[PDB]
Formats: sequence, structure tokens, C-alpha cells
Amino acid sequence: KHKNMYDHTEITTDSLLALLGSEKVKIIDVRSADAYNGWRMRGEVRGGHIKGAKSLPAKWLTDPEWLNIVRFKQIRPEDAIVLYGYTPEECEQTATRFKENGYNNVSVFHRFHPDWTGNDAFPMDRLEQYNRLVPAEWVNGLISGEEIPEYDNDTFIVCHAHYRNRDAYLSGHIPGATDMDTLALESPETWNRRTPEELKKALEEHGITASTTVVLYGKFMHPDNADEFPGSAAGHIGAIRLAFIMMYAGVEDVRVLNGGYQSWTDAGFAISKDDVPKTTVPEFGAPIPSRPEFAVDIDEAKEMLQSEDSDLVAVRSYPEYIGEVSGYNYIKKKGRIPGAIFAEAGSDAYHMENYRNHDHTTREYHEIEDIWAKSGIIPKKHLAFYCGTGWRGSEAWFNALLMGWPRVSVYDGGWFEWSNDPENPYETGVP
Ligand SMILES: C[N+](C)(C)[C@@H](Cc1cnc[nH]1)C(=O)O
Ligand SMILES: [Ca+2]
Ligand SMILES: [Cl-]
Ligand SMILES: [Cl-]
Ligand SMILES: [Mg+2]
Ligand SMILES: [Zn+2]
Repeated sequence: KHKNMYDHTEITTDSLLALLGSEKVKIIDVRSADAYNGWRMRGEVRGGHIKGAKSLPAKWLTDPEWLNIVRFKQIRPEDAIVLYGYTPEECEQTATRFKENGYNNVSVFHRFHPDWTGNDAFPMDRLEQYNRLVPAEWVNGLISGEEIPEYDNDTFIVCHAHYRNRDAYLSGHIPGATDMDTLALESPETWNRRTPEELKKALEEHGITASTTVVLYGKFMHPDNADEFPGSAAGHIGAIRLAFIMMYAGVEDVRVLNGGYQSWTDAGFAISKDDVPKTTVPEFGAPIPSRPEFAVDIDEAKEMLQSEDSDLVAVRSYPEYIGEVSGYNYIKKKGRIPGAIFAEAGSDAYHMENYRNHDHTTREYHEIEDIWAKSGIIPKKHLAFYCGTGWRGSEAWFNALLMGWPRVSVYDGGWFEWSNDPENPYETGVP
């Protein structure tokens, strides 16, 4: 009877089943976050995670901040740790890592697949709209013309988003993908989405129809706030921003590669540097916009500030919220929109640490949901997410859309449009 760093106690299916409601038990899913979200990566009939389990991919074991990730997830040494993956062998290194850091109650569950997944009496959970947040393997099967799940279309295009930075695409991209500058879909004068006529033309010239499956991704290139255009390095936020605009426009099937470009290279897939020419299409094929409810403008936003069933959600950094900084080198006014619910997004305007993991995949949606619920950000409301110009608000909106929330929007204008009118009220300082 000795603590063994390399020999781990097995917990049975019946034992784990009896502990699903225990507050001191932490069930840890070491598979990829995509599988955790619901993707049936091994052909399992039921995808997702054990109900109540948290996400901690074994891939993160190479992260030097691994222990900080665990502690911020509130996984404490006094908790009973139960690990599972597709196989118990995949949990071995994670079990050792917990034990090496003072966690003495660590077990491995061996029968998640196919025992737990293969019986509908064992409760499981999943991200409702998980098929919109695709893993790298799914994209690779798509461009390879192989049979892939959650895909029934015959037309697709992979789009590499960037903000006035073609080098982000030319330095390395997914094979066959074409680049889309974010200026194709949004105006530099308002930093709002372009008019329906411009969107129709831009989408056609990039080879996108309403019936085309669009797979969007961006490349994170460490934005530096001191640069003139730090947005040129926050490629994946722009990709989700373009996903918002295309879904608003009328593209029926829009996918986002979870984690952006880094997920493609972390999977070990081949990289291309070809400047792929566009293959234009003559007609977009649907009225624009087909989903106008996704976009909220300033008159509706002011109305939502006065409504009981509606709220605006400020997806900005804390220094922006208290008026310490504007967040952008092209915005002079500092402050916040009065009456909006604050949802701290990250360190500055070009990072989304509170909505992402270190590998830029979306944060465990249960954590996003519970943090939102503490501030009254709940699905029974009409919510309009916003930030400075709508990039970060789009990413927060997309996270809510993935949860199946029925009435989420983006207030496009954001702090940029709000503060450009000197007659609009604003608050400042610590609340
Ligand atoms: C609308 N542009 C592309 C000018 C913004 C986009 C943006 C990035 N993070 C928040 N907003 C920028 O880069 O400042
Ligand atoms: Ca604000
Ligand atoms: Cl990014
Ligand atoms: Cl990019
Ligand atoms: Mg805008
Ligand atoms: Zn529990």
C-alpha cells in the first residue's frame, strides 16, 4: 500500500455511476476537446463526454503552464480525480502528472468506450451545435474527398481569414485553401459588415455560394499592441468574425476549424505555400441578408438596454471596461456602454484568453456557460454581444451559438460606433 506514480487504481463502471453527483469527485476527459464537444472521433455511436466531466486534453501535458490550467479549472488535490479517454492507456501520463503534483486520489476509468458510449443508460453530454466547430481531421477528410461525418454537401471551400496581411496566408496555409482579407466583408469606415450588394459581390468573387460549405480558420501570430495593425496577427478571431458575417449573409453551412491554423499543424498535416487563385462563382444564390436577426444595430441595441428580456454583453478587456484604455490606436474615447453586462474577454483587444484554451481552441463550454450564468447571461434572453468593432463579440456570439442558444446576436457597431456619437452616454472608472 504505497502511492505509486506509475500504477493507477481502476474505478469500475458501477462505482463511477454512483459518483456522478458527488461534489468532491472530478471526472476528467483526456481526449481532444473536439471529441469532448461531441465529435465521434473513433466511430462511436454516442459522442460527447460523461455527464459532469471536465475537459483536459492529454495534448496539454507539454504545456509548461499545465498545473496552472488544472488549478484555474478548480481541480483541487482534495478532489477525487477520475480520468478517462478512449483507452485507459491514454490516461497513463495524465495520472502520473497529477500524482507528481500532490494529487493523491487519482483513478482511471477503463470502460468509457465502448461500454459507457455503447449504452444509453449511461448519461452523456455534448455541445449542441458541435458540428459547426470542426476538428483538423474533419477538414483533412473534406479536402481529401473522403467520407466524413456531419457533412452531406457536394461543394466546399476552405477560407484562410486575415486582416490586411496576405503573409499570414502565404507563409503557410491548409492545402487548397484561398485567403479572404476581413476588409472584403467589413467596411473600414464603420468597421461594420458591408451592404448586401457588396457582400454578394465579395462572396461571389471568392467563390462562395449560399449552398457552399465554408470552412473558416485563421492564424494566430502573437499580436503586439505596439504594432500599427495588431489585428493582422489575430487571424482566428477574424475567421470567426467572417463566420458571423457569412452566416448573417446567408451561407447555410459555415464551419470554424477549432483552434485555427495551430490545430492543423498540431495534427501533423501537410502545409502549402501556393498562392491559390480564386475560382469565382456567378450567383450567390440567396437574398442577402438571409439571417438578419444575427446582426443588431445601435437603435435596436439602445432598445435592448431598456428591455427586460434583452441585454447587451460587453466582450472587452478590463482596462477597456473601466476606461483605462480605449483598446485601439484608432479610437480616442475611453469608456463603456451604460447598462451592458460585462463579460471580460482577455488581456487586450487582440486576445481572447477567457474564451480560449492555450492552443486557441474554444474554452470548455460548461465553464463559459457557468461564468455567463453568474452575470445573468442566459439563453432565455435576446443577447447582443459586442466589443470594439465586433470581432471579439462575434467570437463570444459563436460560442453561444454552438450551445444552441436561440436568440443571440452581435451588436456590430460596438464601442467604436457608440463613442463616435458625442451625444451617446457612457460610463468610466471602476463601477
Ligand atoms: C476591425 N479591425 C480589423 C480594424 C479591428 C479588428 C479587431 C481585432 N480585435 C478587436 N477588433 C482591428 O484590427 O483593430
Ligand atoms: Ca462597454
Ligand atoms: Cl487569433
Ligand atoms: Cl491568418
Ligand atoms: Mg462593427
Ligand atoms: Zn462531480
